[PDB]
Amino acid sequence: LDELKKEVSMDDHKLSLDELHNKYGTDLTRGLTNARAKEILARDGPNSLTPPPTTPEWIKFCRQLFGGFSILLWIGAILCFLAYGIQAATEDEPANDNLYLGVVLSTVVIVTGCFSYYQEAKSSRIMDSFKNMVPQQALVIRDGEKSTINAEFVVAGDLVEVKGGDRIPADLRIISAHGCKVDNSSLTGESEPQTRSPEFSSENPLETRNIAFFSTNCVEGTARGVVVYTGDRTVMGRIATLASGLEVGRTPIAIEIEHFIHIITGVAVFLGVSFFILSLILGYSWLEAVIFLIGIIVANVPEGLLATVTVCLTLTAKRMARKNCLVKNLEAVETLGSTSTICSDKTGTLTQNRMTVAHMWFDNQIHEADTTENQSGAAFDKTSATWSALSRIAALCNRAVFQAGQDNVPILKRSVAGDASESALLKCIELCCGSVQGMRDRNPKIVEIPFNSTNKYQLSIHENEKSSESRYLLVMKGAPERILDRCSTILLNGAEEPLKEDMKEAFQNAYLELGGLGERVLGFCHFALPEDKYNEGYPFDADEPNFPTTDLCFVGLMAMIDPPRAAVPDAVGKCRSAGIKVIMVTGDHPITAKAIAKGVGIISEGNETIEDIAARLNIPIGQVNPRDAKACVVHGSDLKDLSTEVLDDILHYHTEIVFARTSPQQKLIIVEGCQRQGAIVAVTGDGVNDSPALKKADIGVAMGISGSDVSKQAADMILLDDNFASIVTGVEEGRLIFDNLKKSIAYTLTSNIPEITPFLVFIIGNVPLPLGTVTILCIDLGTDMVPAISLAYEQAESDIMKRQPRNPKTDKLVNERLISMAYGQIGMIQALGGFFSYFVILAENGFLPMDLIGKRVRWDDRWISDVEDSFGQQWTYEQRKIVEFTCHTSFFISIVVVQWADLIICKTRRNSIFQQGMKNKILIFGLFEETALAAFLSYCPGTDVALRMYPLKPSWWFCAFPYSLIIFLYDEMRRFIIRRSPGGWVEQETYY
Amino acid sequence: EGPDNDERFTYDYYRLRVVGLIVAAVLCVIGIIILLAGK
Amino acid sequence: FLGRTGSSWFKIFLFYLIFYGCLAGIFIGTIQVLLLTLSDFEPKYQDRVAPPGLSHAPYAIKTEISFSISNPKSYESFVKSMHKLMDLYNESSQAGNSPFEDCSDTPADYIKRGDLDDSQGQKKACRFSRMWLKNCGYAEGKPCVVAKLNRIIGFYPKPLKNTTDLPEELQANYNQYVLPLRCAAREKIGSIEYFGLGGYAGFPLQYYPYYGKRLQKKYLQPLLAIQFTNLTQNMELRIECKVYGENIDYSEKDRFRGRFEVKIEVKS
Ligand SMILES: *[C@@H]1O[C@H](CO)[C@@H](O[C@@H]2O[C@H](CO)[C@@H](O)[C@H](O)[C@H]2NC(C)=O)[C@H](O)[C@H]1NC(C)=O
Ligand SMILES: CC(C)CCC[C@@H](C)[C@H]1CC[C@H]2[C@@H]3CC=C4C[C@@H](O)CC[C@]4(C)[C@H]3CC[C@]12C
Ligand SMILES: *[C@@H]1O[C@H](CO)[C@@H](O)[C@H](O)[C@H]1NC(C)=O
Ligand SMILES: [K+]
Ligand SMILES: [Mg+2]
Ligand SMILES: [Tl+]
Ligand SMILES: [Tl+]
Repeated sequence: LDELKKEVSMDDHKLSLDELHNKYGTDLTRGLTNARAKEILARDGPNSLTPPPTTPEWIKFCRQLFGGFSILLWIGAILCFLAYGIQAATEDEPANDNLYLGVVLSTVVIVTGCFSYYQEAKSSRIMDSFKNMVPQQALVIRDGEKSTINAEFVVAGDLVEVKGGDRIPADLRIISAHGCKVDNSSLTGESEPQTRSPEFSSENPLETRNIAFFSTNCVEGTARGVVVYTGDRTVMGRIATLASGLEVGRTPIAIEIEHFIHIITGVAVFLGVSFFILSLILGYSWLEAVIFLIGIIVANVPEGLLATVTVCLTLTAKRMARKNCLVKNLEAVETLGSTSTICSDKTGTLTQNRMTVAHMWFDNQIHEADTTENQSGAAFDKTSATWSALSRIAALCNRAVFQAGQDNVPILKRSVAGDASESALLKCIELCCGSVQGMRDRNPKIVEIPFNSTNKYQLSIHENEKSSESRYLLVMKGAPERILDRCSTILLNGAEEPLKEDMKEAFQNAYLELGGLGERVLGFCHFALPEDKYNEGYPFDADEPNFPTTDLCFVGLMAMIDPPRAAVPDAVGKCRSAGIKVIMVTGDHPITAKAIAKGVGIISEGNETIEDIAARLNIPIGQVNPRDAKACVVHGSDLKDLSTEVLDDILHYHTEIVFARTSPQQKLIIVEGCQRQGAIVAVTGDGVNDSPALKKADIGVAMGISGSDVSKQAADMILLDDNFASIVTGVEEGRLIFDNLKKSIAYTLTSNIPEITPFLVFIIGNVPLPLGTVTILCIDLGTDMVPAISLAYEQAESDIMKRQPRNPKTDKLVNERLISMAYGQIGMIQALGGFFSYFVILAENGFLPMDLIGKRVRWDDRWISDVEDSFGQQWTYEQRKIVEFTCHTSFFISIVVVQWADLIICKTRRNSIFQQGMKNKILIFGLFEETALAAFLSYCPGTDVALRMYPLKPSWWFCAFPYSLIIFLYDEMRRFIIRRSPGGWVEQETYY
Repeated sequence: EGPDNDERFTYDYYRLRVVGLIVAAVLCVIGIIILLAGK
Repeated sequence: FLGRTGSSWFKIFLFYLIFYGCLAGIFIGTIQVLLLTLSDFEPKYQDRVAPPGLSHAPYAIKTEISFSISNPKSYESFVKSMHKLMDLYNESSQAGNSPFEDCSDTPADYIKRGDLDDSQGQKKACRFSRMWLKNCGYAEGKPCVVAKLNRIIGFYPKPLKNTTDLPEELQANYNQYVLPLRCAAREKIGSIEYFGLGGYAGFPLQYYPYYGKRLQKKYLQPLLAIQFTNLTQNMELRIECKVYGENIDYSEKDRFRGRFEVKIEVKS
């Protein structure tokens, strides 16, 4: 469906103005007829974007109500009402058991539904942001007259007019223009104004001057044009549809959840029906056969687990909110940890998005300035008298000014009225020479010649601030070579000197080096005009050369670039040390893209492209073995004629990849290419041209300050302070939460065994029921909750940023090793500790373990109010039941006591508690509150009716203590083996 | 005692409940203290 | 295979065999020590049987015994359980001076055979003739229910003293030696008739205290036969038999705590 939109567009900028009118039945001068425009409206439809059909929240909520655990809990809830119905008909049961348990279980499903619904959130308003880029109104020429109309009423063929400050209402063929410049950052991510004129200037319509696009704005001048595309058919309207239309897809974390749901659901249905038939064979009435099944359901399903996961995710997202990293989708909290490839935009993401002075060439020396936002570098020069001469030209031969009321904000961050290069120079001098306004007050400008297309220079004449002179100084800047052809002397370390071929060659060298760094280079020179030839009232003519512009003194060079953000180089290296592959994907030109790649460490030192090898060896590129080149730089124009299989080979064959001059669909294609190889991919960006890629990414991260509204709609995560170091933190947090989820899951599952085994022995042994159904829910929904959550606050056991990204095909959240430990080893020890306390309670009340076998028949018989114990005493029905429920209560408390040790062992997968310590305060809180809850549930009056919880005698609490301790020792010995031999036996069997 | 051994079939479940609830409360307070050591 | 290789499948079996073996051996060990802390003659706790339960022979479907007099197999179900109990009180079962003893044919005081020790043989229990149960196949019309006080080791059932007012106000009040049992329904549409030891409507105190199964096997607890020769027919009659005493109490939950709940209906 969207495969059409993933392709490069076709256009009609090649046609003549006249020819273009024939195609759209239009007038170049009079414009369309009121009738013809209305006709075309009904024909083509409105100049608007329609949002894609969404899934209502209704269906979204209910889709969770049927996912493995909820299905089993539904079967339980209904099976409760089943047994209740069968009762209400047969023998009038005045009880509330099956009825209430059926109500409780149905509530558990609904509430669990809210948790998973909260986790599976999708806040997407892509198409809405795009719609915000179409103006409310447009100016059209109809019947030879200009009028404002609803922009939706704009059709292909009419004559539109735009001017500085307004949004392009539709894709236009420029037919007339006067000084028109446009901001195409929507399509390129670059905000430098692009001229628009009627002349065709490139075969590529996205590069030609005679096309203006919807989603962009006119920055200055005026233009008229013929509408060629409207609504969804515009270049960026298609990007809108592509972006808004892209299928979301399941996250890595989501896939893991479903996976263990299958496992646990599997064992649940297995043991469920395996013992349902095992009971009927033993001659159990279907009346009972279902009651046992309900218990089996409740025992096997970890009722509180899915909600635990959600809370652990939420708590991890809260910590990241506190580092200026907003998470829109709870699952995106983990994806960053599983990320193996980052596709990053350059401008406004890796870079500050601001032309900044990078180097200066004066005194036959290359000086480097500090490009960082917060200025974390050092000085270059202050002493040289040459510097002050260059500094003066940079301030004086400059027409840029700071906007009013910025004195509060830092120099480099403040808004400037002017072109990017003049702003850069302004901020450079203001920083290291103080107020520039002061320099422009001490040296009043009397005449100037602003930068001309033809002159290729800008000159200014000022009254020298010096009192002993107060004469006229000439300054000029422009193209380095043009400035050179106008110089005779060079200000070396203070004093001038003739411009010999020697210094002239050093100039060329300096010029070539700075240009090689991808930096824009300017020349600077001045000339102190002779006093006798220029009186204090001498008039200077700016129109006609009234003053010399030759034999001037060359002062120096200055170079500039849109520099990396301070934290970016280090963040890139850190991603790469964690084994994450970092690719650059930018709409910017290749020379600039490549230079920043080396600056931030995308391309490491020494690595070459095929073009680099060819130039170094002075040989044809076809003569170069492409396998000798680990780095590559792909232009979008070449990308366009490559198949995906060939794109896949590029991705496979290079470690250091730069995709430059890419369109928005091309970014999507590169992302998909990476994913196709089985990689989890993150995208980082800030422009509307990142929207499709951000949507398709497993996780999209947008910049918060510099980011466009669209990009932040398309993302899963926002960096609110533009701190790229947050990606590094995000991946670290993502890995940590992945491990801690394992700990929390094992902990929760472990207590399933002591809830399952009592029901089994109840059938096979014919003893009184050791633990009840209600009692199970008091564990999974009550006591285990806070402890399970607390594992989310566990510190790393080792340097997680030192390991490679997990293999999502092999490294699962819940594997066989977890089940073996939780179900086969620790849970089994917990089961016994439960049974022990059960036998203790009964034996101390007169029913010794031996006489318990095959007694349930008489025990449950409501009409036998005289059962004989081991000592020959006789018990009524309600009397023995009180002891039985007291058994449920102590078995319950036994679970809590054995979960104490389990909580401590689940703390660490490898390390010892004596190494990791007990610095998790939430965990300790869990221990205290868990025990408080259990005690309250046993001793609070009335709980014997609502939950069948009975007061325990002090000695009862200590039954499971020896089992709780064996768990601690056992797991500590086991992990001691793991560490002592990384070989594999204990490791490959039990290492979560 | 002999025929007056009524105490043999008696248990102070009332005190046990009072003590049990005291303990539960104090464990609840202790937990808050440790948690609130930083929020 | 599914998971691993044969070598791995073996090792995982050798482990869980030794592992579960140890766990079973430990579980058994903790059961040993538990038993080691317990007496053979007396349970550690008795507060959960404390107030004695009162149970009868007619096995009630739901605290009810409804049947038809004009039908044979209508009551043959209740006669099965009635027989089961009384079959134990046979004279052939009580033979010789061992381990039985002839006790007062009239309600007497308690009998202490020492302590709950094995320092003596089987503590000798009082004989009880089912022949003390006058009038009661059993009552084919108007049932002859048999009551019973639940056995509790070392329990001395103490009758109420005639200090103040009483339900069966002072009638045949053998204050010193009889634990009374008065059945009731207002709703007085019946005819209560009690049979027992010495002809009294109670339990003779000479059968106490019970020394337990280990120290007193073949021991016999006193019975109290109750006959309802009601002149009514074809209606559910809720009859409650209540025992009175210092050590006797009741509960709204446990409807068998020192009392009966019988729903007789001679639907004939
Ligand atoms: C306990 O006493 C009952 C009294 O009914 C015995 O029942 C006797 O059963 C036999 C054989 O079935 C009959 O011939 C008699 O008529 C019954 N009564 C009597 C008085 O002998 C019953 O057998 C006795 N049980 C034991 C174990 O001795
Ligand atoms: C109540 C009692 C009788 C039930 C005992 C169940 C035992 C036999 C179960 C419980 C947990 C189970 C193990 C759980 C995990 C694994 C790892 C997997 O890669 C192979 C199977 C294996 C090794 C299972 C084998 C059987 C097992 C040990
Ligand atoms: C009980 O049986 C006796 C004979 O043993 C008889 O005289 C008497 O009438 C019976 N009593 C009743 C109330 O039927
Ligand atoms: K995404
Ligand atoms: Mg950008
Ligand atoms: Tl469970
Ligand atoms: Tl659990």
